[PDB]
Amino acid sequence: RARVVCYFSNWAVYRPGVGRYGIEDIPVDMCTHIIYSFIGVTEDTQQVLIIDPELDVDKNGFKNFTSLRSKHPGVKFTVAVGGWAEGGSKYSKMVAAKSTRMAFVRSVVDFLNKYNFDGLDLDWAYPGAADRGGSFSDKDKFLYLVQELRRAFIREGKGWELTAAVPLANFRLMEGYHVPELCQELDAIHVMSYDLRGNWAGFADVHSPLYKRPHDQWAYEKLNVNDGLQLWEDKGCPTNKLVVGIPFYGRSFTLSSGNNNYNLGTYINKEAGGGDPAPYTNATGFWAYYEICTEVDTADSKWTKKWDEHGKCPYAYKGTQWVGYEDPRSVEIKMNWIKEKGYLGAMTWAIDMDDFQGLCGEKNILIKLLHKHMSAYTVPPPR
Ligand SMILES: CC(=O)N[C@@H]1[C@@H](O)[C@H](O[C@@H]2O[C@H](CO)[C@@H](O)[C@H](O)[C@H]2NC(C)=O)[C@@H](CO)O[C@H]1O
Ligand SMILES: *[C@@H]1O[C@H](CO)[C@@H](O)[C@H](O)[C@H]1NC(C)=O
Ligand SMILES: *[C@@H]1O[C@H](CO)[C@@H](O)[C@H](O)[C@H]1NC(C)=O
Repeated sequence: RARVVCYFSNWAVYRPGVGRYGIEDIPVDMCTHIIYSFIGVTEDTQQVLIIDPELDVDKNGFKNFTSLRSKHPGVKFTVAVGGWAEGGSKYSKMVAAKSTRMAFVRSVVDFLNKYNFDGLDLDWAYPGAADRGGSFSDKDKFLYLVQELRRAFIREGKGWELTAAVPLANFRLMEGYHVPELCQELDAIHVMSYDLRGNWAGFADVHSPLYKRPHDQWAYEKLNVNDGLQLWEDKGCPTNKLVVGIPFYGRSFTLSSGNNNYNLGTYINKEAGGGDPAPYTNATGFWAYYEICTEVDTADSKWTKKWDEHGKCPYAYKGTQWVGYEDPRSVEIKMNWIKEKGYLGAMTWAIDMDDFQGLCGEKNILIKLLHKHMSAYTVPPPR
């Protein structure tokens, strides 16, 4: 009854060489819930925005994805609306009035019917966030959107699920999330327990520490997976609605000039924007798990690998490059911790960044860990 929630990135198909990851690459049997990311919302009409129509519609992306249920009928296939790149202003605008929300709700219902999805994952980052085009009113109005979507899903009579991806920082919760009301309307809360540290913070650190470290101060004090999930509980979310996010990627940094200190919290060249891009994801500031393991785990690697004893995460560095991530050791620790706490399951961002090619050894090694622990686990009643 535990969940293994797999976010699937529709843009991963454009990665060159062995990075190429399409619908056919999804290890469907390792997941209980798979989420096609992303669709968006239009600025002008508050309707569903199809972001890559040539892929999603013309090449039958949406339907290829949902058709996987023929061979795997136990698995739920949903779609996610939003994501970071979509921005927050169009969503704040969409929820501002009852009329615009109902327009979106209708559009959503038509879309889900048309492409045979099992429901919707909400990925607005974030209601109430001034840095994301949000405002104070978003908190009530996001709740209204959620209530209105749930009611529409009920009226359709197909048992569609409604879920949401959420942050764990307290200030974000206060600004955007009516926790008890949201958790009762949603089938699951996909907690984004990653990107907790990164170039934007001005220092090198792992981005999904499980527990507090000594250098964690002020806003960062409780910004860890354990305390963050505890925060969701304290604000009124039942343990059996909480799904814990696991990143299949690392956050990278370029260290400051002449800096020979590689410890957690060391100063960085923030203007660099992060570590140098890797060959497949091609982005400053992060590496896919498979880009990390092919560099760090080879026999003749010049990388130095270390372990965060409190956060329970690996980090590795070479020259000016520093990357914090998750490996099988750290993932295993989180799986056991999930079961100990009694949470609903594990989520990954994102399945397309696992070592699906087995470049480093075993294919799909990280998702195999999630599946192994969750499939043998019974979620206890709410605490
Ligand atoms: C709701 C939310 O904040 N979703 C986050 C993701 O958007 C984000 O992944 C990022 O998605 C972008 C598209 O919206 C991509 O442009 C970007 O490359 C991608 N970044 C990574 C590292 O995959 C992830 C991770 O930052 O957090 C999600 O929960
Ligand atoms: C969908 O499946 C068809 C038939 O195998 C394939 O030709 C097409 O490329 C697939 N589309 C996507 C987006 O994966
Ligand atoms: C890779 O990303 C960089 C950003 O630094 C961009 O300039 C370049 O066009 C990208 N290359 C490919 C082949 O995607």
